[PDB]
Amino acid sequence: AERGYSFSLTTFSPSGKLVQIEYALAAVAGGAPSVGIKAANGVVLATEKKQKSILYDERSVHKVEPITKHIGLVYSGMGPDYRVLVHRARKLAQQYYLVYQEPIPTAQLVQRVASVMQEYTQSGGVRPFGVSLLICGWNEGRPYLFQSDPSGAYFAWKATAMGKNYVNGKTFLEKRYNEDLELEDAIHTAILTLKESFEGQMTEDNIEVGICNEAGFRRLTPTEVKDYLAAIA
Amino acid sequence: TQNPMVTGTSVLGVKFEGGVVIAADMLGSYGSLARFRNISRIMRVNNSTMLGASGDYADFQYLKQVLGQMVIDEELLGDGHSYSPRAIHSWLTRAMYSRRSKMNPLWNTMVIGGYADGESFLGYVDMLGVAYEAPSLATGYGAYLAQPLLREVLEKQPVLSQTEARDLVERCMRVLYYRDARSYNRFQTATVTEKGVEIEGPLSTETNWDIAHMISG
Amino acid sequence: SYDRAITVFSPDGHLFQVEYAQEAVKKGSTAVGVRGRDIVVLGVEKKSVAKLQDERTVRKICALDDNVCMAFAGLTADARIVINRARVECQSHRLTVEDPVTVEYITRYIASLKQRYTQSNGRRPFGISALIVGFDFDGTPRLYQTDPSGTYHAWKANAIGRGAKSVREFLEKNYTDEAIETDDLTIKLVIKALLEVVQSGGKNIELAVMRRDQSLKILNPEEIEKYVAEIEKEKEENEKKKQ
Amino acid sequence: RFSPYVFNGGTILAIAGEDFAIVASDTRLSEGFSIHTRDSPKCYKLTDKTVIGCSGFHGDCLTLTKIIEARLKMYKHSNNKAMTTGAIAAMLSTILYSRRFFPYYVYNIIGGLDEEGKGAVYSFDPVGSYQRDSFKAGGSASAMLQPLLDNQVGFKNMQNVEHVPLSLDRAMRLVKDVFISAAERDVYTGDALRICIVTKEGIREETVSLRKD
Amino acid sequence: MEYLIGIQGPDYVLVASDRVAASNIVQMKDDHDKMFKMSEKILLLCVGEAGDTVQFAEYIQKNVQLYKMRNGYELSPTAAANFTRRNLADCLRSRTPYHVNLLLAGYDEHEGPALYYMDYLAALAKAPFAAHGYGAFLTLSILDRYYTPTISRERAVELLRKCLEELQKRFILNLPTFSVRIIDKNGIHDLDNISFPKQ
Amino acid sequence: TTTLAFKFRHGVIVAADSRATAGAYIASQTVKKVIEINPYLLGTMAGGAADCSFWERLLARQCRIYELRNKERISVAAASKLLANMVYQYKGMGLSMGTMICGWDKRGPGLYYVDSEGNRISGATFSVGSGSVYAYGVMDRGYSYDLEVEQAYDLARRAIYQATYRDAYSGGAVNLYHVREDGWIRVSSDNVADLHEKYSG
Amino acid sequence: SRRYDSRTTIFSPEGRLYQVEYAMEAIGHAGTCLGILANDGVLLAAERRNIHKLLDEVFFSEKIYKLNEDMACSVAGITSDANVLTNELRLIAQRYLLQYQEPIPCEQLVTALCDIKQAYTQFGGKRPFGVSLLYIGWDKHYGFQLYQSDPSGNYGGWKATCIGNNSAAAVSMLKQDYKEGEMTLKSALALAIKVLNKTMDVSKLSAEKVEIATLTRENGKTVIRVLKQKEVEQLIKKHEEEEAKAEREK
Amino acid sequence: NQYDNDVTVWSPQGRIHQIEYAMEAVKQGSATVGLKSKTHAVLVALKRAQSELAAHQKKILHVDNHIGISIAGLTADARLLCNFMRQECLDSRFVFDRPLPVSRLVSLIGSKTQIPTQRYGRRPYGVGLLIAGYDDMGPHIFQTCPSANYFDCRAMSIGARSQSARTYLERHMSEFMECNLNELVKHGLRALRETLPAEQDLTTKNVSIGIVGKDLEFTIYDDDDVSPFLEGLEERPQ
Amino acid sequence: YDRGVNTFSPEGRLFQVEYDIEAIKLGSTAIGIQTSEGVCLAVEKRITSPLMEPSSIEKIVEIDAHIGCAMSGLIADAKTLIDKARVETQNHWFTYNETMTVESVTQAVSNLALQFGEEDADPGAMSRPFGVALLFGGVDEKGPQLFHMDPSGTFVQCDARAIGSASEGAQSSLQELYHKSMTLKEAIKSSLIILKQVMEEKLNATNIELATVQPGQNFHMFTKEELEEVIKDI
Ligand SMILES: [Mg+2]
Ligand SMILES: [Mg+2]
Ligand SMILES: [Mg+2]
Ligand SMILES: [Mg+2]
Ligand SMILES: [Mg+2]
Ligand SMILES: [Mg+2]
Ligand SMILES: [Mg+2]
Repeated sequence: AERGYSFSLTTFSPSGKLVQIEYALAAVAGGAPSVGIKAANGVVLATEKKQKSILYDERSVHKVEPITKHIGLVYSGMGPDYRVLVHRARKLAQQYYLVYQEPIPTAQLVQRVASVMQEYTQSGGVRPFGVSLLICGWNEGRPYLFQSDPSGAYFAWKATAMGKNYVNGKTFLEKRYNEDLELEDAIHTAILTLKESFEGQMTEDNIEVGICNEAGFRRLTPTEVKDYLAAIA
Repeated sequence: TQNPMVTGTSVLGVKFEGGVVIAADMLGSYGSLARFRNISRIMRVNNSTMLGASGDYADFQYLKQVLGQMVIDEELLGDGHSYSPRAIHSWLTRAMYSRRSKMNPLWNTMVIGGYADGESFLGYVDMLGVAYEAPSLATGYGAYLAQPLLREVLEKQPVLSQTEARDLVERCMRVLYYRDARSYNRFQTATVTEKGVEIEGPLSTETNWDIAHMISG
Repeated sequence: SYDRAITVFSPDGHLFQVEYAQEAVKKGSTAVGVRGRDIVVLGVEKKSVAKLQDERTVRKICALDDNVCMAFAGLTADARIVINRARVECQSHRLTVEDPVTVEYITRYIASLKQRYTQSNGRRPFGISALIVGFDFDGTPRLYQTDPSGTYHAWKANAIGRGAKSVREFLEKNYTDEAIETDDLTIKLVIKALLEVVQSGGKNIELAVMRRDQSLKILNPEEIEKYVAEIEKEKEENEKKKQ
Repeated sequence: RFSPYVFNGGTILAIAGEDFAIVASDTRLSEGFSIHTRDSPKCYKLTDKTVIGCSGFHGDCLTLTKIIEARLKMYKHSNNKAMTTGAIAAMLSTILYSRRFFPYYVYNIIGGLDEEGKGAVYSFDPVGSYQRDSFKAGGSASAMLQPLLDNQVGFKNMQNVEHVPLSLDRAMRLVKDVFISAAERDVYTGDALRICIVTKEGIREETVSLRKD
Repeated sequence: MEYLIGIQGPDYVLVASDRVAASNIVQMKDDHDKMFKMSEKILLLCVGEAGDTVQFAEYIQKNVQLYKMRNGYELSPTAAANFTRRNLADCLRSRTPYHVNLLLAGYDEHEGPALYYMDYLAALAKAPFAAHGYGAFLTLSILDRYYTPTISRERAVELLRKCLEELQKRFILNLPTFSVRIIDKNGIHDLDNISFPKQ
Repeated sequence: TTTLAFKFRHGVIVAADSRATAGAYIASQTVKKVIEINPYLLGTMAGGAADCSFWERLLARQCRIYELRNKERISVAAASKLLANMVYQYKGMGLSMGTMICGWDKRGPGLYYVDSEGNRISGATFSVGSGSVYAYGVMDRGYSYDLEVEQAYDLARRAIYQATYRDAYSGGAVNLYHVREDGWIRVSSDNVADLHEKYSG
Repeated sequence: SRRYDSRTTIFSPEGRLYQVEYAMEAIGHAGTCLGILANDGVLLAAERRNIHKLLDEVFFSEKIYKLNEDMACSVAGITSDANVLTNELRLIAQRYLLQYQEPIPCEQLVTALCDIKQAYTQFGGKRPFGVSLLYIGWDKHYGFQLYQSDPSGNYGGWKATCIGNNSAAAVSMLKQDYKEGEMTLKSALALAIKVLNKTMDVSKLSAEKVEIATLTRENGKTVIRVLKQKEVEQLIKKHEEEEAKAEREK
Repeated sequence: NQYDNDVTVWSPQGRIHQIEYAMEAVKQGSATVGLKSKTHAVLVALKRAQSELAAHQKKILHVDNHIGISIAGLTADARLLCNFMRQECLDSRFVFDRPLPVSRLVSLIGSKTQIPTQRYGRRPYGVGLLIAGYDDMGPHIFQTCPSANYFDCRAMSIGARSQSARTYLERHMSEFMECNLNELVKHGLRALRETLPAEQDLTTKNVSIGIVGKDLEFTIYDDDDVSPFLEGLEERPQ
Repeated sequence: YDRGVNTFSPEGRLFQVEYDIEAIKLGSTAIGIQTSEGVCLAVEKRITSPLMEPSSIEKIVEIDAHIGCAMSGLIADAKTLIDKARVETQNHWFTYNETMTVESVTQAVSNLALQFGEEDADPGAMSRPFGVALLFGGVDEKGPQLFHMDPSGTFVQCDARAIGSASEGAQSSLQELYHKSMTLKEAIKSSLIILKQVMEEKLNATNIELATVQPGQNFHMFTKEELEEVIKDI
């Protein structure tokens, strides 16, 4: 027989900080890196899927997940927490569509999921999600790229990174690329910004990438991946 | 139950010196259809009490289920305590009344037969919760065809023997067969005595149709 | 739902959460009240006239019904809640019964609310004391006070909040049949009491009163400087002309 | 469809004298045009000075009876004393009212002694409306028994008569008469007539015989 | 059977109701009042079923008053009508629907005089003049006939006088007296009852 | 049943027959239809016996609590208003109640009529019951707020009697109560048989 | 269970709620934000914190929220916490509009949201929201009004005020340079860039390091707008390109 | 003390202090004794008075015609348990029209009082009980403790200095079964006296007796009613 | 040290209940005496200021015409118990149409005894005991009676009893003066004599409450004058 803790597990310290949230971010800063680029003509998501411990079947699980026909995700942090948020985003995505008959506007999906993440920083008996997400979408012509973290706060980026060396991965992009970048272009400068930390032999199974153009969102196959890898394609 | 489906007709019960006897045909009718011709409408509730049910057989099976668990439960304690005939009859009255009060009755009229402390127990229970004790009981059509005979006998000899009684039951089970259109000349007889509860296999009665040949005359 | 017991007894028989609530009341803007015979008065001290403020949106004085009103001292937010709960009870006492709300009845109601909140799981007590004013329609004019403990009493005059102890010591030495034997002088003793601890300026006060039948009246800073002069100089016709 | 009620007949009568109360009822329990049993009196002892009779739907009389019994036990544990005839009556009223919207089809009559030692009788309708009376009858023979009592026990419609108190002896025969006359016209009344007499000495029972038809 | 009438002028609103409380074949009360005070510039004329009228009326009443105590200022007659409409319409499909028909007469020191009519179904409409009850059938045509958007309160009390006389003539229900009241920039003012010399 | 109450200069008069029927059968003629709520409040019984007794008894309970909590007797309006409220919840469920709540407030004589239909009104005079229409007749022709105490007694007592005459469901004895500022007094209680050998005897 | 509960809604020996005070702390570190009241309008100016050369920012603002049709507000504190209190603010507005069919009186929309925060401090065992808000709007009762709210469930109407970083240096400044009764939306926007230039560790207070919004009447319908990049700088230069002209007087 | 405040916390020794502490509540209560012949169950108890102007505490309570009890420990908990016990009995009569078998009632107290000892925030019942009853299995004397445990006894006593009484009872057990009532009661009164300070003994003011048996429904005796039993005492070992 | 409100001490006593018994010792003192001719209750209001209406302080209240009750301790708490009592007496009268004995009433109130707790509890549930001691004085079928009840939920009858800060002393005096045969007249005198002693302030007719209930007269709260009359014999 189970009861439940009704007091919040996140509380302001005298410094005015919300300790658990910071610590959550620490779990993020310690996770596999992720990069997102808004190519003013689409968006790209890519992360370090370095599992493949020779026994791990890289296939069976993904980190770049489709929310709707036109939305997509990637994270940096605790994998299990992510999965929860993926099921909730996909769900939130449907509750919108049933009511409005129009696919959910990317900004709107972000707001909704962010609200959830915020919920877990005040509700009783729980800890904040140890994860940060990068949502990408094509809603009404313009491409979108967002990031929401443990606190439940979100921002729209032209491009960014999270996880290990996200500090360096950002500065790198802070110059190593800019707007007007076309499709395949933003994809290259993305897999590159990844290698700017990717320790090891970055192959087609060490990474996973998805793109979101104004014609749907999808994950690229090991093929199209092995290609871009050869420093081109 | 709001609409009885498969049902059993009348049930009889009379007490004698050192025991009680109950009779009930083995018919499960579905309207005017003698559908299930071989089902027992009698039950043994522990060693000193037995029960016979008229009405919706499904509900009866239900009561049989709950009462069986109750007896089992009690036996597990082996604390030297066990439901008496009056107790079972009391519980049944509470149960039948409770359900009647929820407007969802168990469609049965029942005869509780028991023996405990050298005394004979015989009790009646409605689906509405009307309950009482008496030397003879007859439900369904039996209340119009059997009870007048049973009383007749008892108003002239209050004390019968297991044999005198079984003789009366057979006579009644015959009258019932002759006049109740939903009876079956294939019944059971349950008896309770210091020895316990005994149920007797498929029985029948000699029937006399010689009046059939008196059309013209 | 949160069931923790917030207010509990201590070794010597104390209810700290209540005593703490009472402390928050202490750190509040003083508030005094005097019971006359034709007009009861109330004034809220340390009104911290930040000027960049806005008088209306913060007057520690409120009306509950058309025959009752109150002043408080303590946690601002709490007061609001309690104020609007008594307001509701006021109208509901008219739907259940037909007659209006009494002087005491409503006060008792507020005390009962506070007391309850010192004995219910999940809740903290209300950090405010209240000076309830009103005339007992078809009777005398009464004055009552309440503290977080949930206890309540009728006062001839009283003060709660910052230095209320002082103003109380004072009030106890100025109340007499004679002292304020007329509405003009009644509203005076309060004016004096408040000032007898109230920061210099007069722009720190916010008095007001209710008539034994008329609506409520929140005095204007004008009628303020006037009654604040009728004594500012009266505090010289015996202190600067006999001293 | 399904009715949760049945009419079992049977009448109940009670009279209160200076120092005694009588409660009588036939003993027949029927249904339809049949007789369930000839031995089913409607009188039951609640305390040493309080008796109740219930008629109507036997299912309800049984349940009601068991509820009253339990509640007296509760009262005893709670106040350390037995319930006075008057309190039992007050209680029965509320018990009947709790089923105001699904009534106990029951007509109860309480017969006993008040705290002052005198006789008392309380009559109730199925939903608890009640009062105290000198005498009252409820049930099928109800309208058969009453009239004779209004005349004999109330000296009504009689000019220049002697308003002598109801001697327990005269009462006991009035009871037997009205029930014997009723047994003649009400198909529900018959078989036997049990009487319960309540006095300072206790409760005494007497069973007179009636037509078995 | 209860009658309600209201005529809106350019600067005021005149309203009236009968004073009979009927039951079976008898008038049980000679001086019954169908009007309820909500604000200083608002009245709620309510008629209908035995308990629903008072219960509902007072409920909307005390809730308007509560609004006064909570914000300091009163609700505009226009805002009250939408309030009362909200509740009545919200109870319509509840377990406790209120079977009442009403008129809401009020004056706004900014919008002017206003008269609202309402269905027990909670349909809300603004109108220059309106009535409820069987009387309405025998008198609404009169108003259509003699009402002018500028009728002065002297005229209005006369137009009302006409409708009231009509009921003494055609209507089969007794209805001897009628409470009358006016509302202008200076609040709710009573008026003498319009009565008829019947024993 | 026939009940009535009117208030004049000397308070409030309340009278009633005492007959209770079950169809056509007279089940009793010793019914106390003037319910002694409190020594300061009176109620009547019309419609359902149990319904009136129970709720008003409940009202008595509520009034007593009120008094203990406010060291003041509850006002007639307040009391009648409690009863109205208690009962309104069940509107539509079959409660049958026709009663008049009478007393003396801080407003003077008080009389309210309350229904299980939801009605609740203050008035000078009221008649309730199957025989009410008859009582109204004689009472209306004879009622004056200025009646003298012994005059008011005769009127009320007469009205109820006349009703017991025409209405088959009204009869027995005629009960009469007088509500004075201090408390109520049980004026008289006379059989109809007697009252007849007087109004014409 | 009793062991892990921090008791976020209890009194301290002092008689204060420590979790409220700590929320404040968080507030006095957030992007500065203030509003001033004129006679033809009312405004809000906040320290745009999401300042960075990579963000794509696609919103009308970053800290300016449209509540009512006659109202808007700004926040200082935890943004997520803020998105929650505003959403609820919009709902309270509409519920009023539905029920009364008229825009909700400004102060009332505030007392509403305040009763909720007040609650989070009296019961529930939950932490209060780490937010303080500035409310500006117009209503047929007090026309233009500016309001401020604390996570304590406390509020007040201000002719002028500030929240956030150095929300002390900002006050006193306005507390003396404010035209109490003689303010124009122009003389208002004046102190705006003046005070923000001060309390804001920024030299030559760029157009991005700020967000401006103004509410005004205009032939019936209320108008709410956030100044465009250019429109901002006009007041940027105007401030300085008048300041050097202020030292030629000393 | 990390293992002393919650009944849901086991100590490193496989004990639950809260339970033990509650047991302490029993020991504090004044002593009471229980014993049965083969036809009677008897409860005997010593009542205490706060001051001399106050009455002595109830220690024996009537549960049902065939059951009564004596208490030791928190009074409020005794009333809770007593009422549960009373209710359970009323139900038995209602449904089965027969008295609730004493042993079955005891099993219910056992189950009921066990629950709170296993849930966070709950506390053990703080009362012991001696139960005297008579069912179709004869007389019975049961004991129930703050720990949901219960015992079927030949004789027993709980409370302050009840160790003496136990000792006295253990010595004359063999005698009990064949005692006639008055003798059985004496053994009880005698055992109780064992728990007192030598310079004082049984008064008609501090003794209470409860008797139930094949021939009598549970009955309580408290003041003058206790005399008949106190007469014919015993020297009282000096 | 933080534990549940329902924790036992090694001594087998609930901390909270013990800690409130303590709170009573901080209340004003009240005395109740029981005579064959009636019962009386007296308590020191313990006024803390001239500006406070001595009348707006009732430590003695009516439960019902035949029952009065005096309190001490956290008076705010007693409000609740007092109401439950009045309500109880009426439920009994409603149901049984007869008055409730003084013992049953006291008992009814005592069942709210240890009705406090956290987990596994309703929302409108007490979180701590009531820091109150009570004295129920009244007359019923068993004659005049006085009962005492503290927070443990325990209650008993007393010929005379005292509660409050001066309780220990007061009770000593009561033991010296009580007579199984004294009178309601003698009783009231003793009460005031003793109350006068223990009070820190000089016994005024405006700083004490006295009330009686006798086999004939229904509960009576002594007037300002009737006090003068008895105080006259200091
Ligand atoms: Mg990752
Ligand atoms: Mg059916
Ligand atoms: Mg301000
Ligand atoms: Mg004071
Ligand atoms: Mg029988
Ligand atoms: Mg609307
Ligand atoms: Mg509604």
